[PDB]
Amino acid sequence: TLPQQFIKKYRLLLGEEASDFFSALEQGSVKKGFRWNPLKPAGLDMVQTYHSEELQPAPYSNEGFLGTVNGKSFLHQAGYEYSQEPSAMIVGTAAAAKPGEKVLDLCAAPGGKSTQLAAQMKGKGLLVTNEIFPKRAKILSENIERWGVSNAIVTNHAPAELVPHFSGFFDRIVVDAPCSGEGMFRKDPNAIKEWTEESPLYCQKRQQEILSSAIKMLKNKGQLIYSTCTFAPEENEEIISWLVENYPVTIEEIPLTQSVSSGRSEWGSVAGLEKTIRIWPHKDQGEGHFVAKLTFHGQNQMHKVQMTKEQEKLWTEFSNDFHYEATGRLLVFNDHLWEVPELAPSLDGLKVVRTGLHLGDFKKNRFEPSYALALATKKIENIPCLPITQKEWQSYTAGETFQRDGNQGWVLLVLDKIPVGFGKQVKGTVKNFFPKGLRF
Repeated sequence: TLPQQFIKKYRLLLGEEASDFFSALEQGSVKKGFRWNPLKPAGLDMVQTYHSEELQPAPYSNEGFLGTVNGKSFLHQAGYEYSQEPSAMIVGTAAAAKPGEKVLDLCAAPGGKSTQLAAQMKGKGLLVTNEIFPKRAKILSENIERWGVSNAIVTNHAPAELVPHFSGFFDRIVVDAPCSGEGMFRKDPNAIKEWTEESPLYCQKRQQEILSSAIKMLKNKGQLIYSTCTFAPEENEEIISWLVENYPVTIEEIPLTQSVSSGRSEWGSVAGLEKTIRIWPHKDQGEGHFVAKLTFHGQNQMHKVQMTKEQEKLWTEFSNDFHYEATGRLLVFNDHLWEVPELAPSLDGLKVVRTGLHLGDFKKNRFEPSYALALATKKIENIPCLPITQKEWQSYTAGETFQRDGNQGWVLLVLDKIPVGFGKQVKGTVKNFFPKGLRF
């Protein structure tokens, strides 16, 4: 059930190719995928074992598989899998963030791309992940934590609000722009309902506004990755032309093994458009995406909290017998202990949902380690562990205590090789610290 105006537009744009395109749109299958997590202990091995050693690789990411995720099992709970549609993975792959970079994901929910960036960065550098909707930012924040990311600041702002804080700051910025959503037709039937003939141009103007803020946050020779889940020239090639015409930016190659369709020079007004990437449902794998990588050559304008004495004592105790040592700065807000990357600027004046690695909470004469810390553990040989069975995993995620002889205190619960959270072994029974908001 395509919109008549859409059918006419793309009949003219595509010519005879249009038939295969509509036929893909109306009869084809929505592609499903997920990624394993190189940040995790034995990430891939654990997926091969408890998901499948048969599953087929996804076309557009080194860590992608075709298939669906059991949202209620342990590989998902512990962040060993992130479900993401196959063509969407192209964006994070194009971005190729590097360990140690300052990286911005400007329109970030649900967290598909931030999560591939973080995998790329291997806990080095600084990932700021911004979402404009407070509700979605919460979701984004919870996925970052699940995924075990320790170097992220999760932000809740409109692009422009960030500029004063991050002018000329980033090595790399990913803008997965709100767009007309013609690549979401198969997947979300509401997307068809909401589409009008004026959507592409309406979205084009918003894209320009978002990007005019983004470009200010780029370092000299910083890279901008722009993407969209729509087919419209108005939001793709015309946006890239506009960028090239109004800014000192160069269109760059996006190396890939998987062959793909390309941007069309006749849909833009500048050279190099063929270096941009198109994913067509009738032609390539996945739902539909546009991606472009550019280099910026300008030079942008660049213009309590300490732990209590007792909190110092408390944390040092824990960090000692648990054998974890902090790398970033230790700050407290609301008795929440955070470890913040050194790269973070001052966050005063920012709406920050997540400030680096949440280490734990201070309470009545005590420090309690966090779910986040459990799920960011990489080195299991080094800390007190209590191996559990899947049945015990069931009880644990239900919020129930289980029994284990001993009195070892704070322990990382580990399923095979998967850290699933903290328990506290007190007199033969493991007490439950699976976050209440997550129990089944």
